[PDB]
Amino acid sequence: TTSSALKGAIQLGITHSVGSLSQKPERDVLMQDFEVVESIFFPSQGSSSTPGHHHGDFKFKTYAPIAFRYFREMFGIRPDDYLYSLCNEPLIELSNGSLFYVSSDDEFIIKTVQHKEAEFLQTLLPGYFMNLNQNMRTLLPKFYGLYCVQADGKNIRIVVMNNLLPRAVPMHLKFDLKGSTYKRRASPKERSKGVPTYKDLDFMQDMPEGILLENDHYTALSRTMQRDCRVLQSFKIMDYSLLVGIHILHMGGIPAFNSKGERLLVFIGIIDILQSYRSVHRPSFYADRFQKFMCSTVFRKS
Amino acid sequence: TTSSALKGAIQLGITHSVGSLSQKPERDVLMQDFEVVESIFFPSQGSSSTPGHHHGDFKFKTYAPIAFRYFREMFGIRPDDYLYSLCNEPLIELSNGSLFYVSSDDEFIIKTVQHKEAEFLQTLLPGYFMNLNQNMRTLLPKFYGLYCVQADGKNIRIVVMNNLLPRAVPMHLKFDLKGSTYKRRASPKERSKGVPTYKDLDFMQDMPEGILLENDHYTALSRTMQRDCRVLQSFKIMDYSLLVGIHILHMGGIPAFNSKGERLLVFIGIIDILQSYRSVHRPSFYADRFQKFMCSTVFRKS
Ligand SMILES: Nc1ncnc2c1ncn2[C@@H]1O[C@H](COP(=O)(O)OP(=O)(O)NP(=O)(O)O)[C@@H](O)[C@H]1O
Ligand SMILES: Nc1ncnc2c1ncn2[C@@H]1O[C@H](COP(=O)(O)OP(=O)(O)NP(=O)(O)O)[C@@H](O)[C@H]1O
Ligand SMILES: [Mn+2]
Ligand SMILES: [Mn+2]
Ligand SMILES: [Mn+2]
Ligand SMILES: [Mn+2]
Repeated sequence: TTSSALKGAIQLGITHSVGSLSQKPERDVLMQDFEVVESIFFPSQGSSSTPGHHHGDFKFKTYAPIAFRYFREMFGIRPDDYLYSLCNEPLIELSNGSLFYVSSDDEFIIKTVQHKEAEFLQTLLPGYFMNLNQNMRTLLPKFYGLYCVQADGKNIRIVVMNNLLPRAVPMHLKFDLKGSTYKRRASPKERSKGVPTYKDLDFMQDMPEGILLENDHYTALSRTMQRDCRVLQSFKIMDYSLLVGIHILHMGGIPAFNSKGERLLVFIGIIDILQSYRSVHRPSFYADRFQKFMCSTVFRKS
Repeated sequence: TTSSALKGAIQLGITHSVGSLSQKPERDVLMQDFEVVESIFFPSQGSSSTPGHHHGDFKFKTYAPIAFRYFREMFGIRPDDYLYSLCNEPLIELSNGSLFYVSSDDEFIIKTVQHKEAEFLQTLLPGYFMNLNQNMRTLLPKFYGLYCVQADGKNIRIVVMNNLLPRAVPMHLKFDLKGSTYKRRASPKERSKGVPTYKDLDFMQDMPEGILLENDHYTALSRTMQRDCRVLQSFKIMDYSLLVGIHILHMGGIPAFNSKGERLLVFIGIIDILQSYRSVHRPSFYADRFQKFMCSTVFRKS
């Protein structure tokens, strides 16, 4: 596998990409900043600029840098913290089209992306920025960066973002949910796992009484969802899932009560947000369903 | 004059336009919201919808409504306060291409606009929004609304915004400044006025020692300028002026000390921001000059 071959390009690349930035001084982000893409050549020899290596000659494309500085900033991600947990610490792979890696400290996920998807996102940024500065408590992904790598002719685009479910809290039940049902059962292979990543039906069978929620916690979530859904819909986006991580216990997550009655810290966040039909009311449709489901069935009041 | 003929269309129009909105419920603003433009027919009879009148049949175009709701909101402009001081209180005209009106309470200015200009601005919005949510203390105009009126075939576009120099503080000296000089003297006609609106040279002759500024006040202004200039520049914008209103005294404005030495509350804000070359470095040029001027010559430290 060209796996650890790539794992390198990333860590060498970012590190240079970000150290690069911390020279250039702070300045508000501008509509222009979004469309930019800065590339950097990595000779296996190494220039007096691009040095080190023994890995596999590649270019390292960095995307909309000033924006992702801004976003990190706004998501409170100190760069050395970023650079560190991300570049000086082996990226551990992951089974789940779409290859996921993880920070050695379970902080950060990396996805790859269909070039269609990167390009979409490039466009999304402004829309993101807006939401971000308005629903401070939105559920959408926290995109810390977008970058691409060149394996000879082959091109790999990737996005770095918040692992929603850090090891730090041991999650008991884990559902990926959609408000849909066809194939929405966790395949056999998946269920042979510790805490496995279930799905709509699994949740419907295994939990039909609900996730109970102290009135005012339900509310926030609900509106906050309905806001995200209104955004997402606006970009003709589909296939998004609410990833939920329930934790029975006997400080980052949401409080809840059980079918039985244990106190619960629950963790959630919408994902898989880059496939957009960029029919006319279809995305509108998939948003209301997601809503009515999560807000009526998955979570419920008192 | 079709003046008071127009003064009506505005006050009848907005009022309907805004009352209209306060039905539709709150929701975050979205990239789409900017491009929208809602029109409303005003028969001199009046529908059961558009009623009243005896003034002159017209349509009332409203621009990017949800954004200007959002902006007002963010500039802290309660609508009834808006609607009131603006619609239920005679708009007083003003001598100064470009017709200015004023709120009966000196809160709000109205300009007209070259359709080129409206169209530019329509595009600017996103860029505005960004700046706005980052330089909270920016100097750019506070655009409370954009609207247009139809006089038969004739079309009038207008923008409502913050009077920078309310009667509430009596301004002694008043300069419109640019960091340029050709014709930058206040014409004779102008000087025959109470406090008149001077200009670069007038300021250079009448005040050459400066406007003195307690270190940390100078700083903010300076960066805040340099931010605005970096925005403005990005939109290939030109002819903008820093409007200054100095007030000798013996709570909204800036503190300062004199050539002599009186305490001073100074009021400022960049204007005339809609003419953009939308040469290649020219706007960049006009920004640095504006900067170096206001920051070296017009204001200076200690
Ligand atoms: N931010 C995240 N935090 C934790 N786990 C994640 C995150 N993103 C993805 N995953 C895991 O990977 C699964 C989702 O992959 P997904 O993001 O839906 O990409 P995909 O490959 O397009 N799958 P599909 O829904 O068929 O399109 C989830 O069920 C999670 O368990
Ligand atoms: N927000 C404001 N507050 C107070 N006065 C204003 C404001 N905007 C404009 N004015 C007054 O009107 C003058 C500027 O008109 P301006 O906005 O420059 O439009 P213009 O008609 O394009 N003039 P020009 O600079 O030749 O293009 C200023 O010197 C002010 O005295
Ligand atoms: Mn998915
Ligand atoms: Mn997907
Ligand atoms: Mn001007
Ligand atoms: Mn002008």
